[PDB]
Formats: sequence, structure tokens, C-alpha cells
Amino acid sequence: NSPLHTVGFDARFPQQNQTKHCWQSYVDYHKCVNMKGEDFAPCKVFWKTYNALCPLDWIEKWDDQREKGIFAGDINSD
Amino acid sequence: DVPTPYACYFQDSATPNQEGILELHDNIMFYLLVILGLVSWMLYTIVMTYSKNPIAYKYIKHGQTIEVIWTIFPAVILLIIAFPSFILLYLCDEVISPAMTIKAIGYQWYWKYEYSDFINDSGETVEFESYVIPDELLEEGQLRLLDTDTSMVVPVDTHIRFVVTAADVIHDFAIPSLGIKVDATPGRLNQVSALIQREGVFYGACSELCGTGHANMPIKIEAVSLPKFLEWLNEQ
Amino acid sequence: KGDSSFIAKGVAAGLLFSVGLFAVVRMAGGQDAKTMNKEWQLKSDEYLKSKNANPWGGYSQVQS
Amino acid sequence: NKVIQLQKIFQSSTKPLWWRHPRSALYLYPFYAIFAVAVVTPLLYIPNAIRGIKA
Amino acid sequence: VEKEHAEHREHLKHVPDSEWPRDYEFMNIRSKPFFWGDGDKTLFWNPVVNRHIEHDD
Amino acid sequence: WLYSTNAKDIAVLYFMLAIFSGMAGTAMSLIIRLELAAPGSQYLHGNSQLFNVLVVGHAVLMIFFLVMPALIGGFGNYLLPLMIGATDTAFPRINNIAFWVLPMGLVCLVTSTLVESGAGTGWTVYPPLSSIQAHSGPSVDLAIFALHLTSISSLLGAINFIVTTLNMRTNGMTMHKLPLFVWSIFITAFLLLLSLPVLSAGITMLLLDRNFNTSFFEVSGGGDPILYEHLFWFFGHPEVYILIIPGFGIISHVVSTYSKKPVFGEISMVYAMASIGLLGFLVWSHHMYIVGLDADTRAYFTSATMIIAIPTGIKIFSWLATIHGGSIRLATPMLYAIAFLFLFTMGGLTGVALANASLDVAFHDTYYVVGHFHYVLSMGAIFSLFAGYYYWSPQILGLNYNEKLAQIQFWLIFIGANVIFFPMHFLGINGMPRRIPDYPDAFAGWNYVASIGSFIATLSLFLFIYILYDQLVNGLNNKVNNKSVIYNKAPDFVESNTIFNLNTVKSSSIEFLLTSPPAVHSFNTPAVQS
Amino acid sequence: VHFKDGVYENIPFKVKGRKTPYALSHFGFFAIGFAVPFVACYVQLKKSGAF
Amino acid sequence: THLERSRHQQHPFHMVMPSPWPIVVSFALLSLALSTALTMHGYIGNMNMVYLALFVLLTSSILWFRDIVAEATYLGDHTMAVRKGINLGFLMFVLSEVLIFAGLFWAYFHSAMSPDVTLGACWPPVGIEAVQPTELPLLNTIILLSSGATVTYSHHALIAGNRNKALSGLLITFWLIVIFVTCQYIEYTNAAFTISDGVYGSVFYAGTGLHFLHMVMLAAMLGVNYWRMRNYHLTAGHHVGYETTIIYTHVLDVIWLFLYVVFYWWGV
Ligand code: HEA
Ligand code: HEA
Ligand SMILES: CCCCCCCCCCC(=O)OC[C@H](COP(=O)(O)OC[C@H](O)COP(=O)(O)OC[C@@H](COC(=O)CC)OC(=O)CCC)OC(=O)CCCCCCCC
Ligand code: CUA
Ligand SMILES: [Cu+2]
Repeated sequence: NSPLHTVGFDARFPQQNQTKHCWQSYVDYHKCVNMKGEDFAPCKVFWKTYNALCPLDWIEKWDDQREKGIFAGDINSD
Repeated sequence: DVPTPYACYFQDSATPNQEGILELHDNIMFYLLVILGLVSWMLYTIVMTYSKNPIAYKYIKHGQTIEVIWTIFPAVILLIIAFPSFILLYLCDEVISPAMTIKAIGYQWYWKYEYSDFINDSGETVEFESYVIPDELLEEGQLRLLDTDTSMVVPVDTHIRFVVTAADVIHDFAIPSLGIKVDATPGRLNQVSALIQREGVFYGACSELCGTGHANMPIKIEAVSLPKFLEWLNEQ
Repeated sequence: KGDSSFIAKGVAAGLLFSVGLFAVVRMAGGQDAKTMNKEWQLKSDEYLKSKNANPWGGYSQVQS
Repeated sequence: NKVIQLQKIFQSSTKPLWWRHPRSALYLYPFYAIFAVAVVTPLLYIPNAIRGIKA
Repeated sequence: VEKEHAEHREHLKHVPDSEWPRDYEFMNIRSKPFFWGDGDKTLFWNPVVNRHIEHDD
Repeated sequence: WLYSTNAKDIAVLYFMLAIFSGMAGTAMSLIIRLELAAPGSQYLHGNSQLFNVLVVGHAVLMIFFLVMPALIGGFGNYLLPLMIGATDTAFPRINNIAFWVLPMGLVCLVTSTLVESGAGTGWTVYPPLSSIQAHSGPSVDLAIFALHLTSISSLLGAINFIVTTLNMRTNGMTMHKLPLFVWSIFITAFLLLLSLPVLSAGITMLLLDRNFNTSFFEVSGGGDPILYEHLFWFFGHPEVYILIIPGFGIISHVVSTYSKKPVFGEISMVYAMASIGLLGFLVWSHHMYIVGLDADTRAYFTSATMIIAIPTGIKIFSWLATIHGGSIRLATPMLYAIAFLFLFTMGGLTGVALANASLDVAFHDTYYVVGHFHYVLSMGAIFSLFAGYYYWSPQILGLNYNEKLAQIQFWLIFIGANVIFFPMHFLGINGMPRRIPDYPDAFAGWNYVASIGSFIATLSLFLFIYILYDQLVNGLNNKVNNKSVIYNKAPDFVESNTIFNLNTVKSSSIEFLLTSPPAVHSFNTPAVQS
Repeated sequence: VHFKDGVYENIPFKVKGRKTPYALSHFGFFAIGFAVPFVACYVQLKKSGAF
Repeated sequence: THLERSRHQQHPFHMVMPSPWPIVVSFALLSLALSTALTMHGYIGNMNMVYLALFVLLTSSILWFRDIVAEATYLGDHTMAVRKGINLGFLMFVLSEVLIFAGLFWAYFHSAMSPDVTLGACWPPVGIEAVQPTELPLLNTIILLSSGATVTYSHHALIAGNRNKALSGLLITFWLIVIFVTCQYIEYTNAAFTISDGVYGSVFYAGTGLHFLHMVMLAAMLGVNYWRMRNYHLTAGHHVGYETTIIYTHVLDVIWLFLYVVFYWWGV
């Protein structure tokens, strides 16, 4: 019937520019995997979000800036 | 959809977001024909009937009882016409309950969609470019500079939500039959949410200039049904 | 008195010398597109009829 | 000190005002030497800049 | 407070003692390098703060 | 003479260049419209470059080298000395650099095309399209400098007009009693001053991001190209309200001279003329509705740029009130000023349709915009430039212009440029994008209709050269035969012909009380008014 | 121009008394201004392969 | 009488002889702009034509200025209105050069008022270290508050009539500004971030960059205000070449205080 599923409204970013929605969901996922890891199901709501609404070259970028430690955002919560 | 030779109106409305524009382009031009109907009349009663008036009425300058009338007259139509113009702005950001997320990224000579929602069972995004077919590789019957090689499929009666950006020169994302137009800024990204309500192909164009190959970038998009779309998604 | 006709005979003889000068720059013109000669335009209609492009309105796409 | 002295020279001089200074003969012929070169050599390299010949 | 910074620049120009800390992508940009020399950052720049070592790796 | 500092002879050099840059600014638009005649690159062989070079090569000659130096330089350096009561301008030595940097603004632009690349950036020179990774050669380097030489001429060419009007008037010329052409440019001079230093930072920062790699605009570094879209357009909307306010000054003099009547609501026409200039500052992102602004930021501008149509309605309905009672003498400046009142206002109705944020999202960068801004540039700032030349040509040159031949130049401009710019609203309502050498085949319909007209308007311009030849050679043998009209104000019904030659010019300005041509010292005594 | 406010002496042209006819020097100022894009359509096509 | 009145000018406004430095400065602005765009792309080889273009331009200004002082103190059509013409022609001019800062202040409110994604979520970003306002930048504000208390200490002193305070009071203000060049030369030689340091490296050497590019002409403006007052050119009832220097600095207190509050105080 209705098998499709995606991220909802996300009222903290309600404008047309959803770039910080793509950025912070990359942050809120990778801040979850290092701090307070007890399960993955409330931790993959930030994984399933940033796979949507993000280009593939940006995720290749954000996983390359993270690898040399040159990630401009705060990546290490611990 | 498809433009028509010697046409003068909008392309066919396939979106309620597009359908709102056609009832606002006609709500505006109904109040533009009274103003054009006045000026085209008030300039023919002067050039014809008053070019044969040798005695000039040179003692009517101020007119206080008509000075204040035509300064509330653009303040009485504009207060009326803005209320259908406010109801379209605040009801075209309806990204409350969406159903699908598709991408559209333009690398200065093509587009690059990816269907990164993982409803597809393979668990991988489906990325594919969109090159226009040249005149040498032109299959006989294809629309020139309006038909690409790798098109794009979207379901019908679904609350889709695009994400449009670029990694280079700014050039926008325009389908006139759906009323979607966002810039594709390089540093950031934009969204639109356009529910398509009829099966059929829509052709669009890229509007904002990119460089030498600005004419060689169409945006082909066809709407199929939701089981018929899923037979394409489980393949690629 | 014989001057309002000289106005309307410079207008209507300026449109003739415009269009007559347009043909010289078109006959000194490059070769046109291959997708216009009435048969490319014909088969690009049942391609649209099989897809229902413009349901209400015209998708004729025929202007040789 | 020289304000009244130059005022005898500047007023009723019957000269162009840029030739009316007593210390002005040496101010022009070197100035017309740097003016006769700075308006041709930016422009003489333009046919050198049409054929790709750069430096 | 000038002298405690005048001695602070002598530390960085002496040795890095491993390497540079591998500065970010926005700090050093060299699209269309400069024209009065070969790769000069500006008209006057000391290497105590403007070393710009390439990390290809 | 070359470097004479008289303000009269500078403004005849201004007008000598605004036709040379005019016949170059429209020969480029000839080839632009010749390429849009048929699908497939006809005359340009296959080159989509030299078409974004010719479009920027044409659109900046028309804006900055035709309508700027004529309505501000070609007239303002001739009439604002004369109508107010000055002998010449207040700063007459910088009055000569404001012209002589304009041919140097041409060598910085014609050589910007002859170099190997060609600046294919468009008139709105956008940062990542014009960045050094995209445009490599010295083509766009000179195209951002010729825009700087004109930015600096017309900046000190408006400091020359605030300290001319404020102190250099006559005795009885109080601040409430001035000609409306002076109140056009003096209001314009408070927009030229407060928008061009905004532009001069918005271009030099692009220079710094191209050979000094400072990344004001470079994406690798967080520099937005969207900062440019509000910083250039902060100059851009006042700039197009500067090509029309001196256009609102000439029309207010012509339509109340060829109608023997003072203008309706003169004090109402000077308060609704700075309110266009003031409120034009507060609307500068209506060009960029789709670029991703906020849902309340676009909600403000869709209500704020409609209020520009409040004082423009006052300045039009009063021009339909200052000719209601009076006579009408249909000579050539009255024909232009009465077709300006129909084709500029139809370029205003398309303004408020584009003004909405709820409707620009189906109209941006289409040909519906080019249908709108050409009804207010080639029909609102050429219809007031032809109505300003013909209104002051034999008063200033001394020779009459063969009036029977200037009526056929009006109609070939009227119907021979309405045929171009009216079908542009149909190609854009379907969605033909701009600046493209080729198009989908369904857009070959009106693009051949709009191609037949560019030979009509540029055949009238070839005729306008011959009027300029008939005016200089045997332009003295025009007012002694029945070729031209001599007296622009015919006498009244009960005014006898033998008493008219005593009291001939019943003007309301000094411009006609002077000799034809005016003297090299037309003011050697302080004149008095009322 | 500093003095002599005559009839033809506020213009830097030389209309009457010219050695050559004036239509040479008047159309030759406005057709030369017309033929400058037709040399920008020449040295940029011949450089870029076309003719 | 009337015979001398028929031998003089009847309107107070100035009439200037035809000078050729109008087209000299115009030819310099061509060879400035054309030659600064060639050496960025080759075609010459050496970067000294721009150094030539800064020399022929600036000597054309003083030859323009030599004819003006020939009109200021040696021919003299400077009446009350013509004195009010330049004094309003320059006071309305600096409204343009205070708005070009709004073409550079507004970029600082474009990258810090809303945080971006290519940088960090903080301004100034990581890797970039800013100077606190409780350091040598606070010397730059007090040395102009002392400049704003000595430009008016010598403004009325020239009108006061004594030359012991009028002459010596402008030499102490001139070396108060050349010493301001050298402390804005420290941060051009000792600060960490450079001109190419992203968007923080862009606008910081632009907002404070253009504030450094005006002291080269302000100290050059004092370079003739001391030479003319020693060569007895300037007077104590009619001074335009001295009055435009004070309003070049009395508005400078306002723009630097607005430059100090957002670049350093709000910029950390
Ligand atoms: C002053 C402004 C001005 C004027 C007058 C014109 C006049 C004309 N323009 Fe242009 N045009 C622009 C400004 C102007 N244009 C701008 C800004 C753009 C957009 C570029 C960009 O953004 O990409 C543009 C773009 C543009 C396009 C491309 C559309 C797109 O890509 O956006 C086309 C093609 O049709 C075109 C055609 C014409 C034509 C046929 C005329 C005809 O009107 C010209 C022929 C008519 C004449 C005969 C009258 C003018 C001749 C004179 C010499 C003036 C007379 C004055 C004196 C002599 C006293 N113009
Ligand atoms: C040169 C003159 C000029 C003038 C005067 C105007 C005047 C106006 N312009 Fe236009 N405009 C341009 C030139 C001009 N414009 C140019 C060059 C561009 C950009 C093209 C480019 O980027 O290349 C542009 C772009 C432009 C856009 C951007 C579209 C796009 O790029 O996406 C918009 C939209 O808001 C707009 C609107 C208006 C409005 C509302 C007015 C209003 O001021 C006009 C209002 C006038 C009237 C309405 C008529 C008279 C009044 C009445 C009779 C009474 C009142 C009316 C009623 C009550 C209805 N203009
Ligand atoms: C780059 C620069 C290029 C410039 C080239 C532009 C060329 C434009 C030339 C326009 C021109 O010169 O016309 C003005 C000229 C003089 O007119 P006038 O104002 O002194 O008054 C005359 C009297 O009042 C009435 O003149 P009359 O009525 O007696 O003559 C009839 C005349 C009218 O028909 C036409 O106008 C169109 C043919 O027909 C003829 O003469 C036909 C003869 C073969 O009138 C004429 O006699 C025009 C004759 C035809 C010329 C060729 C037309 C080509 C389109
Ligand atoms: Cu991409 Cu235009
Ligand atoms: Cu606008």
C-alpha cells in the first residue's frame, strides 16, 4: 500500500535551506556512536536522516576530513 | 511537460503547487486589465478629444479632491491582492509529512540524481547522470535539447521532497509544469515538495547560466505509478 | 497639408525595407536544425500521445 | 614669506596656470617623459596579448 | 606583553618537533598562485606564522 | 576642443559618445537577435562562447554607456547649469574627468573581448561562473574594471550635483521652486552617492577572489556566492531606479510644454519622487526570490516592492491630469512622451506580477522578465531620451531637425520595437531560459517574430543617423522653409499673430529664454526670479 | 571650446569648410561604431577555429 | 562707483581656466586598470608597471593640487558660498566612503550572524586564533581617542592666532598617525591568520584592511598641511586644505569604534 518511508518535518530546521539538517545529523550520529552507546535504534534515526538529504560527494568529504583529523566540526564528544 | 509552438499560456498544471500559481497569475492579471483598461482609455480620450481644444484650461493645478483618491486606489487593490499572495507563500513550504526524498545535483553540464532513501531492498543509492543527446547521436523523434538519455522516474500521489544543490557554478532547477525552481547554490542546498497528480513526462529546463554549456542541460522527469516505480527501483 | 501622407509612407516603406533586408541576411545564413522538417515533428507526437503530455491543451509540436 | 612674493608672480602672469610656478620648468619634461611611455607600453603589448605570447 | 610574544615566535620558527598540525582546507588556498613571485602569500610575511607546508601524504 | 572645462562643451562630448556606444550597443544586440532567429547556431558557427560575451558586451553598453551618460551626463551637465541659474558646474575641473574616463572605460571593455577567452559571464557577473577556475584569461579581468571606471565617473558626477543645487541657485529660487528635471537628478544624486560604493566593494572583492585568492566568494573556504546576490543587487535595483528618474524629469517638462498648462500637482510630484528613491533602497532581493531566502523574508519583500507602485501611480495619473484640460500640440517630443505613458506603464503591470514571491517562482530567468524590463528600458528610458533630444535639439545646436522625418522615426521605433518585446511575454510564460544560443524547437515561434523586429528598430536608428546629418548639414535651411516646426508653443486662440513675435517664448524655464545656441558665458549677471 | 558662441562652434566637428565632404566624416563615425562588434565576431571566431 | 565694477566678476562662484590634468589622471586610470590585469596573467613578466601606475597617478594629483593652491592662495575666487561649496562637497563625499564600510561590515554579519557548514559552528573557527581586545588592539583605540583630543586642540589653535601651538600642534598629530601605521604593521607581520585564511581571513584584512589604506593618504594630507603652514600658505580665517583634514579624522573615531566592537569584541 504505502511502503515508502523518509525523514519527517524536523521542525528545528523548517526553512528551504536544509544544509544544517544535513550537517547536524552527520554530527548527531557520530556523536552518538562514541558517547552513550547502549543501542542503535535511537542512534540510527540520525543515521537514516543523513543518508537522505545529503549528496554522496559530501559524505565522501565528511569521511575524509574526519580521517586526517581535519574535520572542521566537533567530531569527538569524548 | 512539453512547450507548444506559438503558445501564450502556462504549461499544463500537474501539481497543486503549480495549480496555485495559475490561480494567482489570473488573480493578478484580472486586476491588471482594469489598470490597462483605464490607461488605454484615458490616453485615447486625451489625444483625440483634446488635441482639438485651442483654449487650454490652464487654471486647474492642485485638485485636492482627487489628489487623495488615487493614492488610496493603489492602496485598496494591493491590500486585496496580497491576501491571495500571502496564502500561497505560507502554504508552499508544506514539508510537514513527506513520503519520498530524491536528489538533483548539477555538475555544470548535467544533473546527478540519487535515490538515497533505502526502501529499495539492495540497500544502496541509485545514482545516474543526465546528459543531453547530441545531434549526431540524435534518435529520430527525440526533442532537441529537451530530451536527455537517462531520464528520471517519480511515483504519483506521493509527497516527495527534493534536495537540490551543486558542487560548482550556480544553475537552477526548473520544471514549469510542477512549479519547482531552486537555485542549486554550491555551498548549500535547497528543498521543494511537489505532489504530482498525473502520469506523464515533464521536460523543464535549467534556467540560470552556468557557462558555455547552458543550453545543453535539460531536466527530464516522468511520473509512473507506485508499483510501476518499484519495478524500476528493484532493477536499478 | 501634404505631409501626413508622407509620414505614413515612410512607416509603411520602412517595414518593407526592413523585411526585404531580412531576407538577404537569411539567404546568407547557416544551415538550420535537422529536427524541424515536419517528419521529426510528426513522430514526436505519438511519443507524447503514448505518454499523455498535454491532456487538455495541444501537444501538436508541428511547425515545419 | 613667499605668499605675497608668489602673488605678484601668479596674478597678472599671462601664462597657463600649470606654467605659472617659477619652479615648474623641471616639473614637466621629466613628467612628459614618463607620460610618453606609460600610455603606449600597456597598449603595445595588446597585439602581443592577442596571440597567446605571454611572459 | 610584546616581549612575551616576541619570544613566542622564536619557538615555532625553530622546530615543529614532529611536523605541522596539518591545517584545515580553508586556511591555505592556492587557486591561481600569485604573480609578483612564485608562491608568495603577500607583500611581506614571516614564516613564524605562515609556514604553509604541503601535506599530500 | 579637447580639454576645455566648460560644462557646455563637456555635455556635447557626452552625447557624442552615447551614440557611438549606442551604435555598438545595438550592433551587438543585432547579432544576438540574429542568432535567435532559428534553432541551431546560424551565424555564430557552433560557438556558445561569444554569445555570453556579446550579451554582456551589449547589456553593459546600453546601461552604463548609453543611458547613464546621456540622462545624467549628456543632459545633466547641460541643463542643471542652465535651468537653475549657474554659469557652469560647481566643480568644473573634475567635470572633465567624468567624461574622459568613459573612452578609457571603452578600451577596458572592447579589449576584454578581443583577448583569447572572452568574458562569457553575463551582465550579472556571478562569482563561481567568473571565478578563476571557470574563467581563466584576462577577459573578465577587464570587464570588472570597465564597470569600475563608470562606477567612479558617475559617482563624482553626482557629488557635482549636490553642491550645485544646494548653494548655487539664483535669488528667488527657493528650495520649493525648481524645475522638475533638476529635482530628478538631485534626487538621483542621492542614489548615485549611496549605491555605487556598495557596488565598488562587490566587484573588488571578486577581483580579490580571482588573483589574490582571498575567498570572499570561493566555496572552498565558506565564502558564499549568495553574498554576491544581495550585495550586487543592493546596487542593482537603485541602478534601474536611476535610469528612470531623469526619465521622469524630461517627461514632466515635455508633457506640460506641448500642452499649454503647468504640471498637475508639482509639490505632489517632488515628494513622490524621492519616495521612489528612498523606498527603492529597501527592496533589493526581489530579484533573488528563488535563491533560498526565508519564508518571512520573502513575505516582507512581496509586500514591500509593491509599495514602489504607490508613488509611481501618482507620477502617472498626474501626467494624465496635466493634459486633460489643456491643448495638445502633437510634435515629435509629444509623440514620444505620450507613447511613454502607455508602454512604460505596461512595463509596470508586468512589474507587480513579477514582484510577488508567490509568482516569481515560475518566472525567474525566463523571457517573461526580458519582456518586462525592456518595456521600461528601451521604452521608458529611450522614450524619454528621444523626447529629450528632440525637445532641446534646435534650442542647443541652433538647427531644426526636419520634423516631417522625425515622425517616421517615432513610429518605426514604436511599432518596430513593440513587435520585439511583446512576444517575449509568451516565450517566458512557457519557460524559455535566458542567455542561450539555442532553444527547444517549440520556442522557434515567437523568436522569429521577435527577430523580424530588430531589423525594424535598427532601420529607424539608421534613419536617426540621417536626421543627425540633415540637422548639421542644411539644418539652417530648415527653419526658413516649411520643413520643421519652429515655435514649440503655438499662440492662444485670441492671441494675434503680430503680437506674438514680441512675446514669443512663454516658457517656464530659462532653457528657452537663452539664445540658440547659448553663449559661452550665458550667465554673467545674477538673474532674479519672482 | 572657450569662446565664439556662433552656430557651428559649440561642436568639436568641422561641418562647413571641410576639405572632404561631411558625409564621409559623419557616417564614418557612426558606421565605425557599428562595425566594432563585427571585428569581435572576427578575431574570436578565427582564433577559435570558425570562420 | 561702476567703472571698477565693470572690470570684475559679478557672481561669487569660481571660473577655472582649461587645465589638461583632467586627461592626465584619466590616462593614468587606464594604465592603472589595464596594466594591473595584465601582470596577473603574464604578458609583461615583471610587477613594476603597477608601481609605475601608482607613481604617475600620485604626481598627477599634486600637479592638480599645485594649480588648486595657485587658485587657493594666489588667485582666490574663494568666497563664502565657494567655501561652503567644498565644505559641503567633502562632507557629503565622506558619506560615500563611510558606506563602502557597509559593503565590508555586512560581510562580517554574513558569516557570523548565521553559522555556516564549511567552517565550524563557532566564529572565529577552529584553527584560527583571534587577538583579544585587552591587548595591543586596545592601544589602537586610545591612540585615536588621543588623536581625537589633539585634532581639535589644534583646530581652534590655528584660529586662535598664535603659531607656537598651531605649527607645533600639527607635527605632533602627524607623527601620532605614522606611529599608527606601524602598530597596524604589527598585526600585518605578527598575527596568525592571513589574507587567504578562509572567510575569517578575508573580511578581517578587509574591514581593517581599508582602514590601513586611508592612513597612507591621511599622513600624506598632513605632509602638505605642515609644509603649507611653514611656507605661510594657510590662513586663520579661510582654510579648506586644513578643514578637510579634521573631518577626515573626526569621523574616523566613529568608524573605528564601530570597527572595534564587532571585529574584536563581538569577533571572539
Ligand atoms: C539600457 C538598457 C537596454 C536597452 C535599451 C536594450 C535594448 C535592446 N535589447 Fe537588451 N538587454 C539589456 C538592456 C537593454 N537592452 C539587459 C540588462 C539585458 C540582460 C543581459 C543579461 O542579464 O544576460 C538585455 C538582454 C537582451 C537580450 C537577451 C535576453 C536574455 O538573455 O536575458 C536580447 C535579446 O533579445 C536583447 C535585445 C535588445 C533589443 C532588441 C534592444 C533594442 O531596443 C535596441 C534597438 C532599438 C533602438 C534603435 C533604440 C536604442 C538605440 C540607441 C542608439 C539609443 C538612442 C539614444 C540616443 C541616440 C539619443 N537584450
Ligand atoms: C530600468 C527600469 C526598471 C523599472 C522602473 C523597474 C520597475 C519595477 N520592476 Fe524591474 N527590473 C528591471 C528594470 C526596471 N524595473 C531590470 C533591468 C531587471 C532585472 C533583469 C536582469 O536581472 O537581467 C528587473 C527585474 C525585476 C524583478 C526580478 C525578476 C527576476 O529576475 O526573477 C522584479 C520582480 O520583483 C521586478 C519588479 C519591478 C517592479 C515591481 C517595478 C515597479 O517600480 C513598477 C511599478 C509601476 C507600475 C505598477 C505602473 C504605474 C502605476 C499605476 C498605473 C498605478 C499603480 C498600479 C496598480 C495599482 C496595479 N523587476
Ligand atoms: C549608416 C547610415 C545610413 C543612413 C541611410 C538612411 C537612408 C534614409 C534616407 C531617408 C531620406 O533621405 O528621405 C528624405 C528625402 C527628402 O524628403 P523631404 O523631407 O526633403 O521632403 C520631401 C517632400 O516634402 C515630399 O516628397 P514627395 O511626396 O514629393 O515625394 C514622394 C516620395 C515619398 O515616398 C517615400 O518617401 C518612400 C519612397 O517618394 C519618392 O521620392 C520616390 C523617389 C524614388 O525623401 C525622399 O525623397 C526619399 C526618397 C527615397 C530614398 C530611399 C528610401 C529608402 C527606404
Ligand atoms: Cu548549469 Cu546553466
Ligand atoms: Cu529590481
